[PDB]
Amino acid sequence: VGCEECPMHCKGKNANPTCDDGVCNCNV
Repeated sequence: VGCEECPMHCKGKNANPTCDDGVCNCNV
């Protein structure tokens, strides 16, 4: 719910945008 940090991390070769709600990660 208080998202922002979780998807940022991914940026390590490939991945990036939004958070996808509570849950979050890489995936594209």
